[PDB]
Amino acid sequence: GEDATVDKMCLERFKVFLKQYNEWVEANKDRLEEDSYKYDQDFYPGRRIRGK
Amino acid sequence: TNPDSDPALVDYDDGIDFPYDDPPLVCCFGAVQKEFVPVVRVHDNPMHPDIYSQWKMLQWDPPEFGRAPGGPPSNVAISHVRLGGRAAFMGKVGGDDYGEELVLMMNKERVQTRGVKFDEGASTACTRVKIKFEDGKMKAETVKEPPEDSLLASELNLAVLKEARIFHFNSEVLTSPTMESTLFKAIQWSKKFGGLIFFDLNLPLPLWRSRNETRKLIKKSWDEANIIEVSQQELEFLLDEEYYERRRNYTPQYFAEDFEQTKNRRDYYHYTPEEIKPLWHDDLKLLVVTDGTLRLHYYTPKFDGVVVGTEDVLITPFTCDRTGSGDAVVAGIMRKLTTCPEMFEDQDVLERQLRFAVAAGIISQWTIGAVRGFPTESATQNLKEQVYVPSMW
Amino acid sequence: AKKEPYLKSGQVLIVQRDSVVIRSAKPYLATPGAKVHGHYREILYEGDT
Amino acid sequence: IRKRNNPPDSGLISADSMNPFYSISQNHGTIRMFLNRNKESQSLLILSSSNCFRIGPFNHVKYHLITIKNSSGPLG
Ligand SMILES: [Ca+2]
Ligand SMILES: [K+]
Repeated sequence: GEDATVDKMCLERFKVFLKQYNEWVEANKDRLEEDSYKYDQDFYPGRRIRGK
Repeated sequence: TNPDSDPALVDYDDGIDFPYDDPPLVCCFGAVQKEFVPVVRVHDNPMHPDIYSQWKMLQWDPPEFGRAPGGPPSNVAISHVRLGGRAAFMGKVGGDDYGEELVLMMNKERVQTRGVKFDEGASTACTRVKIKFEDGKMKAETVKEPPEDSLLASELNLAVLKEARIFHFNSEVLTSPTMESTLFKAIQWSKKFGGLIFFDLNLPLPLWRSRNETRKLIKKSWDEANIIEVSQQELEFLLDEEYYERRRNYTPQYFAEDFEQTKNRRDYYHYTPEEIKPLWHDDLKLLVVTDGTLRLHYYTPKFDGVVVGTEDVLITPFTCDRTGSGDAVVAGIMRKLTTCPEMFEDQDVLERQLRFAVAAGIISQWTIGAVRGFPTESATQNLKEQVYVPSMW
Repeated sequence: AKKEPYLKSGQVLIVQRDSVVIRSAKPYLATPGAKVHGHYREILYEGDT
Repeated sequence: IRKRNNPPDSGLISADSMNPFYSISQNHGTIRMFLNRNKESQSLLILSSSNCFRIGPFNHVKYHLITIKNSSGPLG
């Protein structure tokens, strides 16, 4: 219940990873998407979801 | 009575009071030549340089731009008369034997040459040029234009223009400053009397150099043409040559999006009217895109579509000749337009009458020479009924 | 259904939420007593009996 | 074998045209390969857009607190 909420959790090592992960995502969201178009002609299950 | 005057004051009048004889007259304006395919592009797999007997192999396996090549406006006039219509040719020829021969060629074809002027001090189909070595490359400059490219605006036959319900010209005249000025006067007169303007592009060799440059030259004549005929290569070149080539070369990586794509047939792509918007204008009553005699993509303000055709140059391998096929399909269009005014606003009858143009083009590919083997109306009508099921004719 | 066009002959290769991908197949009717040449899943080229 | 034993060490002076990398400066389809043990050699087929096609879309799938909405994702 209430004692089991997130605010009672440490998760700091995972939180630091999320901080690094979010920073990496912003700096590579566009870069990865362009590579998908450059290499994968047609979208297929298992490929990067691109476009709309 | 002044051809060079502005077509806004008193007409040429004269004593025409009785009704004109059917079918409606058609004016074909520009140079007069025999053969002389204008559309020239660079093609791969050339045959033997000297052994011309092998060159038939490129007639039944032609370059995609030369599938139904056009010609001079004289071919359209000659082919139109053999289809039953009446055509008058406007142009200038020299006083030499060739000018007499060319006029004799059109006279024997029942083409009204009353609009043909004679330049005594000129040599027919003869352009005097000066060779100059500029930047290490040999070039030439037109010192004196030929009589074909030397028709003054004061030499126009207003009697032809008033009667002519359709005015036909090519983009070859746009390569001559003299004829380009004369053309706009003739178009202005023709619009005054109510005739329709037909623009068969047939882009000559210089006009294939650049898309932007060509569209600027065509811009003025394109905007005043009620009917325009272009080939697939011409239309793609005007819009984007590389874009439509990439679509043809595109193959889905994993699977086809429909069963028909698996067959990997020839790409008979029908351009959407949105892709035609850059080239469309208010006065354009009809635009036809001809993939040879295979597809006739027609476009009207109200509707658009494609008419499926065929080609069988292989049925007579030794007498097949693509030359003049584009003239035959154009002449077939004008033959029916002058007789079926409902075509511009009835899609069903538009397809049926365009099949006549398809059949005319097919026959024109079965004989060596353009004017030598332009089909007769009965020959064209018979092929249309044989090729198509009776529901399509 | 009524609205959907007919399905070309083949085997259902991919099933998705809305669309289905079919691998083209050509059924040959065979009467009893005929002799099928080739084991199951054997590759046949054009013109092979 | 054993590239040491390559008289091709003198083969370049013969009719060879190997670049010294000091002055030198579509087709698709998946592999459909299976082992038919009667041949002792796997046979190959190519599945491409010329064999597999897509049937048009249709509706054939018929479905039978301090918290956020359920979302497909990792649990850890
Ligand atoms: Ca043409
Ligand atoms: K011909």
